This record gives sequence, C-alpha cells and structure tokens, in this order.
Amino acid sequence: GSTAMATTMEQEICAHSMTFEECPKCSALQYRNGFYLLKYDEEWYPEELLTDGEDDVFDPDLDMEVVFETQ
Ligand SMILES: [Zn+2]
Repeated sequence: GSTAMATTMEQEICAHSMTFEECPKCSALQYRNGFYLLKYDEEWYPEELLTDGEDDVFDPDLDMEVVFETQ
C-alpha cells in the first residue's frame, strides 16, 4: 500500500497501455508513434486506428515473427 490519492493503483493498468487516470491519453496515438516496429508485441495494440490501410499489416494478415523479434 502506498499513500496515493484516493487509493489509486500506481501501475499502468489501462488496456491500451497507460493508467486509468491517463486513459483519455491512451486514445491519442502519440505514444504508439516513435516505435521502430508496429508489429512488435507490446501492451499497446499493433494495429493503429489512425493508419487505416497505411500499415497494411491487417489486410494481408501476414505476421512474421522474425521481422518483429529484433531481440
Ligand atoms: Zn485507454
């Protein structure tokens, strides 16, 4: 337990990536941008809402593990 206002949970529990408090910011795709590979598996959703057809990942439904796994 931490002395957090209104006993808010510290970790970023929102589905998109951020905290419950930071949930409106989750809608913004700024966080998603600046990442080397969209396809790389992280908490954030690989398919980007703004980029409809630009990504061209979902339409062909081709996932290459080797490409995303740089590490
Ligand atoms: Zn959110």
